[PDB]
Amino acid sequence: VASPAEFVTRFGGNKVIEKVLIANNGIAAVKCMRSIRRWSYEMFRNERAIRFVVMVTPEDLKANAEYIKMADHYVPVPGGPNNNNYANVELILDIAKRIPVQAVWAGWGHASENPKLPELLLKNGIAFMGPPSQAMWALGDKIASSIVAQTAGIPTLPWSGSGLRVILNVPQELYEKGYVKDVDDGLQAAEEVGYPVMIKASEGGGGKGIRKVNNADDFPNLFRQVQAEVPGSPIFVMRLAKQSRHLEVQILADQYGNAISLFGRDCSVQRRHQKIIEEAPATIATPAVFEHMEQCAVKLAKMVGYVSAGTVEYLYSQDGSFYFLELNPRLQVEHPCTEMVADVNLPAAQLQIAMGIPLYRIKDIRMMYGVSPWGDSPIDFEDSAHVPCPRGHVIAARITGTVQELNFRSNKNVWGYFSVQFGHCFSWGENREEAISNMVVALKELSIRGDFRTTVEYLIKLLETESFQMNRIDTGWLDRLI
Repeated sequence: VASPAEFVTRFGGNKVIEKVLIANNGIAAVKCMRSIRRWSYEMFRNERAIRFVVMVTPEDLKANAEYIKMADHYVPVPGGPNNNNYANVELILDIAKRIPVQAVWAGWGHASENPKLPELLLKNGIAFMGPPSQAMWALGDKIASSIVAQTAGIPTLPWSGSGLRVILNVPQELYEKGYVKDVDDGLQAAEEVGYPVMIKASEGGGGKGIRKVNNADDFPNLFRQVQAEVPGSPIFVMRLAKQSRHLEVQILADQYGNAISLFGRDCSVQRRHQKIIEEAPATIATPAVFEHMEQCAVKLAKMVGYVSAGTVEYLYSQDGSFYFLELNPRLQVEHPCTEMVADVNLPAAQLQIAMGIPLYRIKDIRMMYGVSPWGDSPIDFEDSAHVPCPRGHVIAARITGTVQELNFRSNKNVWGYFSVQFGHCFSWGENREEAISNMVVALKELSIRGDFRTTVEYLIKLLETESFQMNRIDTGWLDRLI
């Protein structure tokens, strides 16, 4: 194809996107540009075919943040906390309208989980490379998403909104039974479910507004803390589960009702609720149980009219039981785990979906389902469920300008980045053992650096432990290892 406009016609889309505004910074802004520009070179032999507009804070400009010079165009925005810049929906819209751009990519963090952003963009004829307003609330809000999950017949752990049920919508009166309007209704909910409990803000993102509660005397101040951490957000109470496996299903949906899973990720290796090690695929679950978890994830996405990328998170037990925990209405930082085993470029798929390209017209998806790479033949994703199989294994490891891309001479199958704080290394292998081995050697090469001496040791130690090698870990594993 000669241009984005020709691509849209040839591949059956309905919206020409030549310019995208990035409502983010750091690795997110860099990853979106790198992934899309690679796809653009493959399609148009011009990596700049889809132009990128970036938002620049005085802080990011003073730091000489790499995403600024990478961008085709940059826009200085007001400094300070993200509510004045990156997370300011009114500012994002104003810039989108002014250039103008044809789509917005929010990534992870900032305004990526604010349902007003796609709402205002749609009103102005601007696409959002993420779910529509409706689907983002009913699946992103924790109380509402658990009610949708229950409506779909997906199991959930005992919580303040247990028993509640009914394209779908959760009415405010039903929703209001699931939440704890005050500390007193909360104390009551905690007593019904039974201690130990979790007080959780439903609008909380990245582990914010969550408190572990062992007894009723501790409850009120812990409730007051959750209110203070995520102000304005409704609050719910849930049973604090036993040590389990934390699993994720990667979802991808177009604008036409087609939604698929891109296998799963195991994110059980956690330290103070922070995801430390991720793996793709999620080998711990029984193939039949994981297939069920995948179908539930697709049903749940289809029910609310979900579009773009999403993550369905589950708590899994050795019993073979699983419980819906939440839906992440955006791309995650650990998404390359999936990209590598599924051979799906996630930001490019988000772009194509926003251009109205059906899933069956995306080369990556066609290949995944074993059909012609350039054909227009519709795919029955339900009938070809056994057809996709992961290509090898990936291990992701959390490590502790603004973005330094870290290249390894020890391995061709390992890559990473360090941000300014934390970063991630990604190791592919033909199988799990082969992927852990490459990670160790890469972390050992990384160990030769000064700043990465102490930090990489505990990771090398955890990766070599018999429990990890034998995949006999759980959510409480790391926290008791120290």
